[PDB]
Amino acid sequence: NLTTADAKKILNKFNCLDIAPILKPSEKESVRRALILITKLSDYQILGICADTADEGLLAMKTYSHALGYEVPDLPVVEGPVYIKLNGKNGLCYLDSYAGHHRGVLVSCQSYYEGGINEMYGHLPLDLFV
Ligand SMILES: [Cl-]
Repeated sequence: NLTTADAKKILNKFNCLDIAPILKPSEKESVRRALILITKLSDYQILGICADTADEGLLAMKTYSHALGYEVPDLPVVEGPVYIKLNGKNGLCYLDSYAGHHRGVLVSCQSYYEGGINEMYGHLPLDLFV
């Protein structure tokens, strides 16, 4: 069973990583469990997804949002690398053309109340929940 401090330690391994690593199967399981625990200790999450193609990005969006318990929409696509935002507080969701060099998912966990998590983690793997 995973403690909050353990979960944070796991996620903090990705602190300031611009490009998410390719993780082994059991590493992914640990990161999944850590992320799910931590997000229960926050009121909502905002996702920022950078991917080489719309398809990879949209797959990340659909799989993360499901594991986090969020409903999602169809976003129109663009050619080339993409950035996708999914705002869990106000429902904002969009896909843009992305000219940057990061890859993976940033998960901003926000809480209205002190004691709650107010941290951003990643970049975490696009395929973390695949
Ligand atoms: Cl970070």
